[PDB]
Amino acid sequence: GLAFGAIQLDGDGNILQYNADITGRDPKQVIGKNFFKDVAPGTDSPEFYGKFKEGVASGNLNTMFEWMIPTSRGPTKVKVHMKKALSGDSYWVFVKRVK
Amino acid sequence: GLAFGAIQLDGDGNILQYNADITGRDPKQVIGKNFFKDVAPGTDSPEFYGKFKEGVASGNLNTMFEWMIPTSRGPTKVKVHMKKALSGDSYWVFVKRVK
Repeated sequence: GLAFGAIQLDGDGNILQYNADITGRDPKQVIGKNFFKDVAPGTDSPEFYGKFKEGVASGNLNTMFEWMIPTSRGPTKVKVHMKKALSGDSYWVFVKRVK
Repeated sequence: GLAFGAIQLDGDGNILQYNADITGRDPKQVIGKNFFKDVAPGTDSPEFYGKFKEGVASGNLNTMFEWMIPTSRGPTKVKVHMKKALSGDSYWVFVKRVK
């Protein structure tokens, strides 16, 4: 069988999206990028990325903390929950605004 | 506003999928990979990748050709149409089985 019916590529040939029933979509164009180092660089620190690596390495990631997003108009507090997925080898980061 | 509600990461912190209304999904886990060099290496040749680079470089990609997929049970012929997207800077590869 054919894996894809239509594949969307950038000018370098890298896959953006595809149709196969099955669709790959990435409206923010972040899939494959590193969350800590590329997409949300404020998280690239021992207080966030550090806790992620610890939980991955221990095999038991389940940590919750508050996080400040500095802005031009003052910091915004969010609640972060990082947790290993219940099925398979992957991890979820949940972000919710506090109050 | 918050860009993501839930982000799925691999053990290295690379983004697999996300929820934001907006969802990023990649069931084949190929977004961000190179179509010609990683995902479909048989296309990494002047007869396919070469035509893609030509059309991207010329600014007018619109080429159609037949392509053979060797298998353990004999080759399968497909029809390939590569075309620049009508809106924005991206390119579509369409693959259809011949007859």
